[PDB]
Amino acid sequence: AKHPVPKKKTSKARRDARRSHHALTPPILVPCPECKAMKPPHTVCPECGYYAGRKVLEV
Amino acid sequence: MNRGALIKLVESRYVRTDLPEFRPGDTVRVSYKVKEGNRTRIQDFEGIVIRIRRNGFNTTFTVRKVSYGVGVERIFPLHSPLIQKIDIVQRGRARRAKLYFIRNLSDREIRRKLRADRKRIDKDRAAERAAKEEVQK
Amino acid sequence: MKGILGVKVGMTRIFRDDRAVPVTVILAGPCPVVQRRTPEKDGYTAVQLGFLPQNPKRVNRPLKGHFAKAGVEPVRILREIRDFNPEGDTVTVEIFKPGERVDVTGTSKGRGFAGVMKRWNFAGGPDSHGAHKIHRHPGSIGNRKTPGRVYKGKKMAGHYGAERVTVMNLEVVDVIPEENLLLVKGAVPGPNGGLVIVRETKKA
Amino acid sequence: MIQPQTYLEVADNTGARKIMCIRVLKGSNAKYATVGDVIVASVKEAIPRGAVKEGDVVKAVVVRTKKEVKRPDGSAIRFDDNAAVIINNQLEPRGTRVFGPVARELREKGFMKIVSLAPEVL
Amino acid sequence: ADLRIDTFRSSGAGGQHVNTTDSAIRITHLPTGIVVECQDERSQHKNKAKALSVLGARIHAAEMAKRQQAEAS
Amino acid sequence: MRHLKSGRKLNRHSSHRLALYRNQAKSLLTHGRITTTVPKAKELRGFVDHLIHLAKRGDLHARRLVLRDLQDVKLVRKLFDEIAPRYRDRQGGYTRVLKLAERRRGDGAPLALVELVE
RNA sequence: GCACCUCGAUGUCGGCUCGUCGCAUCCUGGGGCUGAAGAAGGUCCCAAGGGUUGGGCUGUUCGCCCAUUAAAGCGGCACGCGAGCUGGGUUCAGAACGUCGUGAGACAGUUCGGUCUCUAUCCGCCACGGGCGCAGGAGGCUUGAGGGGGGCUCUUCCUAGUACGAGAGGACCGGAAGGGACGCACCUCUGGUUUCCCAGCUGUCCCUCCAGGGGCAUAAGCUGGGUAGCCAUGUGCGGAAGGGAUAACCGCUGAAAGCAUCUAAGCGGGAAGCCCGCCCCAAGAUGAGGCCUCCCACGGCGUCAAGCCGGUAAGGACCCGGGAAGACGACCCGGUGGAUGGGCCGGGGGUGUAAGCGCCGCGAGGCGUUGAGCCGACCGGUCCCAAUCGUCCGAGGUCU
RNA sequence: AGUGAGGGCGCGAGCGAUAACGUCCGCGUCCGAGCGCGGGAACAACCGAGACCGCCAGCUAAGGCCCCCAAGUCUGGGCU
Ligand SMILES: [Mg+2]
Ligand SMILES: [Mg+2]
Ligand SMILES: [Mg+2]
Ligand SMILES: [Mg+2]
Ligand SMILES: [Mg+2]
Ligand SMILES: [Mg+2]
Ligand SMILES: [Mg+2]
Ligand SMILES: [Mg+2]
Ligand SMILES: [Mg+2]
Ligand SMILES: [Mg+2]
Ligand SMILES: [Mg+2]
Ligand SMILES: [Mg+2]
Ligand SMILES: [Mg+2]
Ligand SMILES: [Mg+2]
Ligand SMILES: [Mg+2]
Ligand SMILES: [Mg+2]
Ligand SMILES: [Mg+2]
Ligand SMILES: [Mg+2]
Ligand SMILES: [Mg+2]
Ligand SMILES: [Mg+2]
Ligand SMILES: [Mg+2]
Ligand SMILES: [Mg+2]
Ligand SMILES: [Mg+2]
Ligand SMILES: [Mg+2]
Ligand SMILES: [Mg+2]
Ligand SMILES: [Mg+2]
Ligand SMILES: [Mg+2]
Ligand SMILES: [Mg+2]
Ligand SMILES: [Mg+2]
Ligand SMILES: [Mg+2]
Ligand SMILES: [Mg+2]
Ligand SMILES: [Mg+2]
Ligand SMILES: [Mg+2]
Ligand SMILES: [Mg+2]
Ligand SMILES: [Mg+2]
Ligand SMILES: [Mg+2]
Ligand SMILES: [Mg+2]
Ligand SMILES: [Mg+2]
Ligand SMILES: [Mg+2]
Ligand SMILES: [Mg+2]
Ligand SMILES: [Mg+2]
Ligand SMILES: [Mg+2]
Ligand SMILES: [Mg+2]
Ligand SMILES: [Mg+2]
Ligand SMILES: [Mg+2]
Ligand SMILES: [Mg+2]
Ligand SMILES: [Mg+2]
Ligand SMILES: [Mg+2]
Ligand SMILES: [Mg+2]
Ligand SMILES: [Mg+2]
Ligand SMILES: [Mg+2]
Ligand SMILES: [Mg+2]
Ligand SMILES: [Mg+2]
Ligand SMILES: [Mg+2]
Ligand SMILES: [Mg+2]
Ligand SMILES: [Mg+2]
Ligand SMILES: [Mg+2]
Ligand SMILES: [Mg+2]
Ligand SMILES: [Mg+2]
Ligand SMILES: [Mg+2]
Ligand SMILES: [Mg+2]
Ligand SMILES: [Mg+2]
Ligand SMILES: [Mg+2]
Ligand SMILES: [Mg+2]
Ligand SMILES: [Mg+2]
Ligand SMILES: [Mg+2]
Ligand SMILES: [Mg+2]
Ligand SMILES: [Mg+2]
Ligand SMILES: [Mg+2]
Ligand SMILES: [Mg+2]
Ligand SMILES: [Mg+2]
Ligand SMILES: [Mg+2]
Ligand SMILES: [Mg+2]
Ligand SMILES: [Mg+2]
Ligand SMILES: [Mg+2]
Ligand SMILES: [Mg+2]
Ligand SMILES: [Mg+2]
Ligand SMILES: [Mg+2]
Ligand SMILES: [Mg+2]
Ligand SMILES: [Mg+2]
Ligand SMILES: [Mg+2]
Ligand SMILES: [Mg+2]
Ligand SMILES: [Mg+2]
Ligand SMILES: [Mg+2]
Ligand SMILES: [Mg+2]
Ligand SMILES: [Mg+2]
Ligand SMILES: [Mg+2]
Ligand SMILES: [Mg+2]
Ligand SMILES: [Mg+2]
Ligand SMILES: [Mg+2]
Ligand SMILES: [Mg+2]
Ligand SMILES: [Mg+2]
Ligand SMILES: [Mg+2]
Ligand SMILES: [Mg+2]
Ligand SMILES: [Zn+2]
Repeated sequence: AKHPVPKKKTSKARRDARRSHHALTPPILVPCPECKAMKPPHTVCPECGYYAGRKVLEV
Repeated sequence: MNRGALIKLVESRYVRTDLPEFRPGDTVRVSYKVKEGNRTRIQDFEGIVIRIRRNGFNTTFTVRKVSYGVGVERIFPLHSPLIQKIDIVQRGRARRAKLYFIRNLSDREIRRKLRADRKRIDKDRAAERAAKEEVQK
Repeated sequence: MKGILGVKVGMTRIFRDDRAVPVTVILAGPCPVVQRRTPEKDGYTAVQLGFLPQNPKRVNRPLKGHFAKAGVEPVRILREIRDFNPEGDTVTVEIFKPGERVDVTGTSKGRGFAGVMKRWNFAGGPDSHGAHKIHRHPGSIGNRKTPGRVYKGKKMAGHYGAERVTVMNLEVVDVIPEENLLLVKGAVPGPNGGLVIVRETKKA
Repeated sequence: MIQPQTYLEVADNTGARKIMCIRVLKGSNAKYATVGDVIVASVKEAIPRGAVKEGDVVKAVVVRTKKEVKRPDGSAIRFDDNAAVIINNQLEPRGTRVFGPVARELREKGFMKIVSLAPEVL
Repeated sequence: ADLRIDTFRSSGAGGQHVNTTDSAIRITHLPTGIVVECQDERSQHKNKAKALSVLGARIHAAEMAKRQQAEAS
Repeated sequence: MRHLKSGRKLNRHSSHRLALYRNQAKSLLTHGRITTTVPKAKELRGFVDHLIHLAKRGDLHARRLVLRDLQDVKLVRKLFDEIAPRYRDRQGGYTRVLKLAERRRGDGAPLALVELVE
């Protein structure tokens, strides 16, 4: 290695140009069939601990 | 669509049955069909079977044989048409599936290490002699 | 240019005239036609062949409509055997006689991001004699201030395999029309389950 | 498999005992020699008053390998050593006897004399 | 016409010059077979000069030995 | 490459990853329900499955087999004498996993629970 | 030679790795002449498509030699390639010989030793996605402009011991077979690996004393084996045939120039080369192509915005179970009208006779129960467990 | 005060090889300082020409006038 190094300060444009893809996607939620409070899908509801219309997690 | 059975199905037409069971350590004698120049003939290769790699129709085995100072191993496809017969010369009590170690052993040592398998010998000369009995006339 | 779709089921040797022969088996028929290309309506000749029945409980309106015109229940997939126009409404394994030579196309196995050694069979460095961390490296890729660049198609590391590759002039060994199978002397690309095209060879 | 620098027992009475291969002839750049192929080899030791001397550059034909050779019939065969047999340019065997079995491959290759003298083809 | 002259990089010391300068010489006198190398001084030319000089001297004493093994013989 | 290979690595070596599957088993069995990371859970479900299914065999050999991992004679008793006969009618699938909504703060690890069924 | 760029640095030889171009061609292809009988060989002409070995010596380039070979071509690319490696050589400090010098020291004289720098911003290059476009919207299937890949070659045999030749020798053309090297794919064979699939073993600590086991000795303690997968040493297959236009060259017809001339009109033959053909990429081919099939009236009006809105269509996306797909994305299958994964069962396969008990031996042990027990992937089966339930986007088609 | 590294081109000499974008003198020229403008594709010094500032006016220079690209696919006569 002879220690490579940026030849020119990246332009303010070309900087953000890179960060084009960095913006994040919102979470994916569903209404819980029980409370209708929001939950991520395929997971056990934090509010009531109901899944597959059955009780599991105590909360 | 059991592709497995499909393959094994293809094989079935090439499957033999006429062959005796045997394990490593047993000493056997394959009569092989060979071709000297143009003609066909049978050549007997007799030695200790040192390995068997089972795999359905595609199963095969290796026989080891000293021959005029030179040790020779030979690998036979179990279901080949070029095998007229397989005679069991003497059954032996091995201890592992691959007898490779006897590649480096004095005959006195091979002898002591691979002793005769009394059970499978006794049961063999008990049965088959029981089969000689049943088919009376 | 006769042809047929199928699935590489597996390999296994067989025996013939006291010779062993490596054989890859291929489940071929049946293949119903779905649409026939014609210069008048398509600019060229070919046939859209279907293969493997689809669950109508998965088919959609555009596909079902296509299938209806051809007058044939749903099928898994379609591929075109170019310049081949069959008289039957179904192409069977029967089209190949034991003896014929065939070309088999199949999507190769997928090595993923592969090193230059596995891909292009580069020599790599030495495993010893002072080699500072280049034991599998591609080494030099160019010159100096002329050309002052790397040419296109420089052999380099990337994705290897998982691509269309046709193996040429393979011997049809056998046909099991009752099982719709097909035996082939040699080795066919892709994994035991892959899609394949068997086709009449283009060698003389 | 027998590349250059490979040693081999001589399988005959040429007086040679062990020769080292220096070139496999089958080809303009072939990697390895096998049963039936011919190699130019050098004599690395020999017995007194033998025919060939020690250090003679000679030709020989490989009659036995430790690397098992396949056969069209699906079978294969492997010996316990790498052995060969000294021959002249006309490819006649230089000795008169040959000890230890040889591979049936030799016959096909048209080495008819060597095959006969050998006490067993395999 | 019957000389074969080769040039190549000299051996031993010289810095970068010795590394990038086919200064050494070798002349092969095809008829007889005698060969002289020379990597004395830094100029290739001067080395050819020396080599061409010794080459002459070596052919001469070859013909001198020849005319002796003829005269005495 | 990796083609057609079962079983996870979980950034542990052999010596380790094994003790994991054990102490994870020993905990699951003594508590009936535990919470672990998603992939750690999906491995574990198969493990206790063969163990339990083994205890359904009830014999001393099988018992000595499960003992190899669980080590605790006391726990093993509970597995045979109380856990297993509850599962006599069921064939395979003694374990339930379920993903949890809350990942854990310190590293955004997606969580899940693993439990024995009724 | 000059001293024009670079002394606020353009790292110098050889090797290795990777090559790419030139043709003044080493080989193979075609051809003229020959002091060419034939087999050869010489020289010249065309031809750069591919090919162009392995070792001994030396740091060596060069070169010599060994064994082959169709041949072991020569050059350009900062005498290609040190932000790709090497560091033997050269070119620091140590030290020594010869040598020069009173000397300190010095040497295109030699000898032994001697720090080669983890992070790529831009171009370039290999791969892979996100956006948008494709002047209705979708699902499939395609066309091939353009581009890439490949392109080698020997030996034996037949023809035929024929033409040729005093003889020894020994063909053209046409047909056959077996090779080497290289490329692609593959795992049936052969053969490796197979981090816990089975077994054996030492020491030690532990459980529970015996027995049976467990941790550790590597990040497998060691050893003997080992499926699936990934693989070469293993297996198949490729270079072609063929068509067309040609090079040197060979001819026909034929003036200018009554004859003759392959050429100036015109025509035929003619290469491993060119264009096709074979394989692969390919409609960002913005020149955005084509076929099949599916979807529907805008719902309020937007004044000028040739659309501003918003539930739907055909369909797509999310999420989840996964995958010989894969770094991530992507791609592929599946999601209860389901066998996608896990478990379980079966088969296959590996290991090679479990534990327990009985028997024999003082005992180490042996023998029987027993091909037992254990049994990861491969091939299947089975709703026991897990893909619950759900959410979002998406036409309503501008003009002559 | 500055300058006392000059350079190119033409011409006349020496050196050099009747080589060098070589060197060294003499006469001249321009660049230097006119890398401002037009031509010569691009181009310090070759051709035209010395830019005080403005203009959507005009004539010419060199070099051009088929399209990129301003102006004749101009006329008359030859050669290739
Ligand atoms: Mg993103
Ligand atoms: Mg024997
Ligand atoms: Mg019997
Ligand atoms: Mg009986
Ligand atoms: Mg489809
Ligand atoms: Mg290679
Ligand atoms: Mg490789
Ligand atoms: Mg080093
Ligand atoms: Mg499957
Ligand atoms: Mg011998
Ligand atoms: Mg090779
Ligand atoms: Mg000697
Ligand atoms: Mg044979
Ligand atoms: Mg003799
Ligand atoms: Mg012969
Ligand atoms: Mg012979
Ligand atoms: Mg004999
Ligand atoms: Mg030279
Ligand atoms: Mg001579
Ligand atoms: Mg980590
Ligand atoms: Mg177990
Ligand atoms: Mg939390
Ligand atoms: Mg000057
Ligand atoms: Mg410059
Ligand atoms: Mg420079
Ligand atoms: Mg090179
Ligand atoms: Mg010759
Ligand atoms: Mg020549
Ligand atoms: Mg000449
Ligand atoms: Mg040596
Ligand atoms: Mg050396
Ligand atoms: Mg030295
Ligand atoms: Mg030749
Ligand atoms: Mg030669
Ligand atoms: Mg030569
Ligand atoms: Mg040479
Ligand atoms: Mg060169
Ligand atoms: Mg040294
Ligand atoms: Mg030095
Ligand atoms: Mg230095
Ligand atoms: Mg220096
Ligand atoms: Mg020194
Ligand atoms: Mg002095
Ligand atoms: Mg002195
Ligand atoms: Mg004095
Ligand atoms: Mg010198
Ligand atoms: Mg030194
Ligand atoms: Mg670090
Ligand atoms: Mg479109
Ligand atoms: Mg499109
Ligand atoms: Mg094309
Ligand atoms: Mg092309
Ligand atoms: Mg004759
Ligand atoms: Mg004739
Ligand atoms: Mg003759
Ligand atoms: Mg386990
Ligand atoms: Mg104990
Ligand atoms: Mg024990
Ligand atoms: Mg395996
Ligand atoms: Mg290979
Ligand atoms: Mg081939
Ligand atoms: Mg032909
Ligand atoms: Mg042609
Ligand atoms: Mg022409
Ligand atoms: Mg011409
Ligand atoms: Mg003529
Ligand atoms: Mg002609
Ligand atoms: Mg004429
Ligand atoms: Mg005439
Ligand atoms: Mg006439
Ligand atoms: Mg013509
Ligand atoms: Mg053309
Ligand atoms: Mg085509
Ligand atoms: Mg395509
Ligand atoms: Mg389209
Ligand atoms: Mg309205
Ligand atoms: Mg208004
Ligand atoms: Mg998914
Ligand atoms: Mg069972
Ligand atoms: Mg078994
Ligand atoms: Mg045990
Ligand atoms: Mg089983
Ligand atoms: Mg497991
Ligand atoms: Mg399992
Ligand atoms: Mg599985
Ligand atoms: Mg002054
Ligand atoms: Mg003059
Ligand atoms: Mg002025
Ligand atoms: Mg100045
Ligand atoms: Mg000017
Ligand atoms: Mg200027
Ligand atoms: Mg003019
Ligand atoms: Mg004018
Ligand atoms: Mg007139
Ligand atoms: Zn709720």
